[PDB]
Amino acid sequence: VVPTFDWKKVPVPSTTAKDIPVTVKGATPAGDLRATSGLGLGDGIKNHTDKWLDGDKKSPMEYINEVAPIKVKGLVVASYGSDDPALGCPVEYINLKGTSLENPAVCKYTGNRYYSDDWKG
Amino acid sequence: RGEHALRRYPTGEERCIACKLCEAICPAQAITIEAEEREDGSRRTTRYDIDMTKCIYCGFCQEACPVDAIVEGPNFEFSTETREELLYDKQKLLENGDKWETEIATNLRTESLYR
Amino acid sequence: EFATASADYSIAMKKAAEITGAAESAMGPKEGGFTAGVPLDTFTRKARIYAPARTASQSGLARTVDFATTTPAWKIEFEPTAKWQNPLMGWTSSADPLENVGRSALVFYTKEEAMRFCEKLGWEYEVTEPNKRRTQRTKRYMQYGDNFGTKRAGVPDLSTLPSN
Amino acid sequence: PPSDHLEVFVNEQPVKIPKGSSVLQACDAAGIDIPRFCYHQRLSIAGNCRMCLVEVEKVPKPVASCAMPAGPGMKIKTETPMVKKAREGVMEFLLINHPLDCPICDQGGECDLQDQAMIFGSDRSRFVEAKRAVEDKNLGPLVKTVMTRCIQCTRCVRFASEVAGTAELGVTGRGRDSEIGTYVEKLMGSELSGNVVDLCPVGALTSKPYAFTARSWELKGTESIDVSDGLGANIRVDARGTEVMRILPRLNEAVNEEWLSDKGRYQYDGLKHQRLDKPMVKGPKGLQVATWQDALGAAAAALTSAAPGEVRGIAGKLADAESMVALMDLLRGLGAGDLAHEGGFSDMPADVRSTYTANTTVQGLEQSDLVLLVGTNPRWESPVFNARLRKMFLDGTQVGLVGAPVDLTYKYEHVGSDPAALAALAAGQHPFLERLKKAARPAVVVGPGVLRRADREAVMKAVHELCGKAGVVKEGWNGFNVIHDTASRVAALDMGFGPSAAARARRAQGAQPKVVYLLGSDDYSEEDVPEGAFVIYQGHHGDRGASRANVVLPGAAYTEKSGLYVNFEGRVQQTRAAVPLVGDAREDWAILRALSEVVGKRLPYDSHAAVRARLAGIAPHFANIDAVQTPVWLNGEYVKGVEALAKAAPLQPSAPLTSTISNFYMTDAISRASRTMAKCIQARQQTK
Amino acid sequence: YSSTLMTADKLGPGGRSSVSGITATVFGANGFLGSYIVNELAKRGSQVVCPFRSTENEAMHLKQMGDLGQIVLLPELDIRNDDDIKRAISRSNVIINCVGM
Amino acid sequence: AWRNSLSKSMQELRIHLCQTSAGSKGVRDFIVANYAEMKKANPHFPILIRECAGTEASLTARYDFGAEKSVNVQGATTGAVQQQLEQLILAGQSMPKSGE
Ligand SMILES: NC(=O)C1=CN([C@@H]2O[C@H](COP(=O)(O)OP(=O)(O)OC[C@H]3O[C@@H](n4cnc5c(N)ncnc54)[C@H](OP(=O)(O)O)[C@@H]3O)[C@@H](O)[C@H]2O)C=CC1
Ligand code: SF4
Ligand code: SF4
Ligand code: SF4
Ligand code: SF4
Ligand code: FES
Repeated sequence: VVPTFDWKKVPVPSTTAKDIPVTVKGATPAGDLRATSGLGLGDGIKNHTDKWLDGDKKSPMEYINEVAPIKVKGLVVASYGSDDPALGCPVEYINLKGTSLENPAVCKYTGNRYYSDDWKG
Repeated sequence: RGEHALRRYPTGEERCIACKLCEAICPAQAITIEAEEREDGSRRTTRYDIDMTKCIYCGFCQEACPVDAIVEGPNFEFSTETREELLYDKQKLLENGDKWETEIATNLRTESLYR
Repeated sequence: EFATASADYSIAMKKAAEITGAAESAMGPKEGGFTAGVPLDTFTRKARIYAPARTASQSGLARTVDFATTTPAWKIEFEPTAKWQNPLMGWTSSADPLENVGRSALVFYTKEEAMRFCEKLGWEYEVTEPNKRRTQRTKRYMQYGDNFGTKRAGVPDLSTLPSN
Repeated sequence: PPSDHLEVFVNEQPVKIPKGSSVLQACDAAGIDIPRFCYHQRLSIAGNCRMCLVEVEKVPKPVASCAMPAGPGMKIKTETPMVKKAREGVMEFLLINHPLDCPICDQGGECDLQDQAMIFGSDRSRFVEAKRAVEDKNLGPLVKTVMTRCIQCTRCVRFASEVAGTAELGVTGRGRDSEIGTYVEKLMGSELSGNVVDLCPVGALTSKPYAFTARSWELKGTESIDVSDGLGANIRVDARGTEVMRILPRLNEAVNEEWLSDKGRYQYDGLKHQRLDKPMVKGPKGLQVATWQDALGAAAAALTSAAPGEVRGIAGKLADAESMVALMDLLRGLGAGDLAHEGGFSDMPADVRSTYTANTTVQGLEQSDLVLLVGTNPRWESPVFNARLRKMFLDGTQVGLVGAPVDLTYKYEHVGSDPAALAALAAGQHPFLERLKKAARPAVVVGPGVLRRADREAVMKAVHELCGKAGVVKEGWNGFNVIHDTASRVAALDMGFGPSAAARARRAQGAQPKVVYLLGSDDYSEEDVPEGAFVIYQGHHGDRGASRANVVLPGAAYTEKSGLYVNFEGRVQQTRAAVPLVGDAREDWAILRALSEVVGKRLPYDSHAAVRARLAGIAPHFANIDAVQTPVWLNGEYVKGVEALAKAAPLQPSAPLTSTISNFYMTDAISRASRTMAKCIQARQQTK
Repeated sequence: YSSTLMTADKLGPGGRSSVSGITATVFGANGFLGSYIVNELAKRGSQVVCPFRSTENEAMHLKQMGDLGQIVLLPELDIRNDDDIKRAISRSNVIINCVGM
Repeated sequence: AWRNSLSKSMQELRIHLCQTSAGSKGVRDFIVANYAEMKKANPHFPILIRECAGTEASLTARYDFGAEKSVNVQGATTGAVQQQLEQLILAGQSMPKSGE
């Protein structure tokens, strides 16, 4: 009674299935759904940065990937994006428990990365 | 209040986070914004246009921005020969910010005492 | 006693709408469009008279027909016409003169007022009555005390007690 | 009645309310809209946000108006100094740990917390301590979590327990460290899992496909209908120019209450891919772009060079009534009679509307105390209808099922699985018949998978005998219901879109057409479109039907046109254009009127109002939009009239009564092109 | 090719802001007949490319004739050089010759 | 018998009525007393009974090539609507045929 459904035998068109926008690690699990709008579809552009940057110029995402995560003592960190709090972003409180150098926590305003060796680990 | 410009953090990441507040406050409707999420999960623009022939140079966009991303810089000498040279897209505004960043920071070190 | 928004300037707006001689002004069909001076093909388009429902994202009721006597909520809307993209920038282009005039400026207290405006201007109209909210809750979870009632799993049987 | 309406006083105004109403409902009946965060009309009362605090006379404390019942002669005050101080204090407590996230939050512009802080709160804060920070949770591809913005209203938990039925969310921890979610990494598997994003009053739960793309103030909203199934849920389409940005439900208590399935909510991204925007004619090189005059001429030449008996017209699942009556009149004007429907049972008799519609209606089904489902899976056919069935289950309506056993998120009694079990139920061998015979208002719901069967007439005769014996249809109550799963089927049955007797005979002896008109059909059988035939495809997506065609005529999608659709209860509803036509496409009835002019026999209508008047001339209930007639019931005279169809094609008592929907997330050309639906399927495949 | 030139990319009702789908190169565009032809094409929403040999003052009247980005001006045209002719027609599906003496 | 003839003269028959009106009483009586016998003679003939509140009682015959004729039968008796159906049968012989 109530037989299980086999999802693996469900057909998906190959044009649709190969065009899913997904994410690299960053602020999500790697490989989850990436939100997109219609801009760039007529020109065949499936990438975020290519929609406004032209050439082999260094992207902002490649700039922030070169800054290493920062070791912070404690359980919560406050992120302003600047030494002066008037000159940065609104303050962001980022959880640091469960974080390491390999899996750090990222600020949603600045893209800076933080971790703590204080959660008994 | 001179030529509009888009700014970065000292790391090189954009300050703008596509909140669309500067587009909402603009009385001339001189700003057009589209956005989606970047491949690392960040919230960033894919289009940021400023029609400089529609702009009134009020500075309200500079006031509405919560992350100091859009500014009006100290440049007033930017007359062109074609009108298509005055429809700025996102790349040119970032190029303006990369040109004028040190002067903008020097100005904002004084004007942050008042704002 | 009578107190229906009796502390603001809307008292001085409800009267001045019922001043004698001016409360009985009336025109024939399509006559107000002849004296409006706008092109006559504008009145060949179709209009919709409707009160927009509450947005799903929020719980407040202020922009609904619940507060119909307090606030004008009925709208006049027109069908869309062609849009395309600008080749140089990508901006959305249009040739529609009635693209935002019904959604920004024309608001009415009742359905019949919007109908009267459409009739004297010459617009052909369709009227859409909004869907009425239901306030009565379900039989289960009718009150807060039904969360903890005996309807969860019945009356408990006292057969596992010591001495049975 | 012993004064079933009691009188209370709200700000010294007398208000009559029904008995059992709370203080908040009495305030709502007085024209006052009390601020709230945890109360919902469709959920159970919680009473934990403390925002609805009002003052009642002879009570020294503020009462929670959502939970407190209203007594006789009660005096409620909503604008005293203690009420305003209470509102400001509760708002200040709500905002001390909230993150400064309004620029990056998607609720900014349509946020209950923002607007209630602006109106009922203060303008300052005195809090300079560090805030609470929470890690985010993974709940699948449709729900995005930023859990630092949670305000612990527990609307999500109550929704998942009460409406969705899955009951997978909970509150773990205690105190300030209370934390919403699943303890282990799990995926939200409900079909109604996008509704919790609407139910969350803050940006803790937002829509992942929609994320960071638009603000709510930029969107032009259009009230339309949903065509992804046969219920016709009422929706609002939000567009920015030519692009549809999101789809939301809107209230209709007779149809969908406030809900919408995930397919109807998230399939809009298929409207940006594989779109037909130009007419094409197949040349020696293949299909290539042609003018409208050339494409109409080629279609007319193929339609006129063939004999009238070699022409077949197939309607799709999403064709509106105007285009269907246009194609029907155009093909009948040429002397053809071969009409087919992509949704199956094209030869089904459509003489009385009560035999293929839900006579009880959707809201009238709630007055039934016992429900018998025959051969249907309502969770995959219409999840909003199945949610209303669960709502009926929660307040006492018992459910039995004859069919293949399925997960329905409520307990049911499995009477059987085949028409042999149906005959045993009608005779009296199963004790569920005595449960039906003693019920005050029994109901029978027959699904579309029964009507797709080759022996559907014998099964319907057995169902009619069961309804006659169990008192399902009597004076004052009609409990016989037939539901559908396709948007265009009931309108085609209403107008008479069916093949003639000669065409049915020619299909019986195996005649094959040479010209096929595909009105938006992409799930046709291979028996109906022969190889080497001339195919005219009229539609909006490039799919199986357009890759095979010789002439392609681009039409409108349901977000671009205003066409009529009838749901399975008989209610006439209409779409509305939220965006203009794409490219060089046209209106769908207009293509057929132009094609009838190029053929040589014009259709007698030149406007949208005129083709709607033609529809009202065929069946007069088409003119009454947003309403449903009471259909005529002819007792057993109709079943006596079609006994020849019962004698021929006899009963198959061993084939199980199943549901034909095997792919819920991809049912038509729009949902097959949606990348979000493909990610939804991939998420259920990677969990094994 | 046949009538796909005037129908396939036509966007808008046909005014100054609309799109006709025609990219045209007019040689001798600053002349007597060429100016009227360039005005006729550009007012319906076509992109017009205009190479010229003369000074810019004698070609400035062509700048007004179309919307932003749709009149393209290429000075210092040498018709004995094939590179100028190749650059001027590199995006056009219509070529109109008004060069004469 | 007229019932057996009601598959060759016309391609379809449409009956319009109101559920509760006084003028649609004879049509409703005719349908109740005659639908089973008119459908038993030919099981594949489409007889579209369609109802709406407050409409006029009407019979409609659809012939070949999309042709259609209508007769108003409001206030008529069962014998009268039977008669009007019979003259709807009679005009079907002088119509052009299709299918072949
Ligand atoms: N009634 C008429 O005028 C008739 C005209 N025609 C033809 O129609 C065309 C338009 O004539 P119309 O406009 O009246 O004459 P114009 O002299 O006004 O136009 C000739 C154009 O060709 C350009 N041109 C001439 N020689 C050269 C060269 N060696 N290199 C580059 N560009 C050159 C000129 O540019 P620049 O300003 O630099 O000289 C000028 O813009 C002509 O070619 C003519 O043969 C045909 C029949 C009748
Ligand atoms: S300075 Fe004024 S006109 Fe210019 S972009 Fe800002 S708000 Fe708009
Ligand atoms: S520039 Fe500033 S205000 Fe404008 S969208 Fe970006 S972050 Fe928002
Ligand atoms: S939920 Fe989002 S938009 Fe609302 S107040 Fe919090 S951060 Fe701002
Ligand atoms: S996630 Fe949203 S609905 Fe759930 S408890 Fe938090 S605020 Fe309430
Ligand atoms: S709405 Fe009553 S306590 Fe939350």
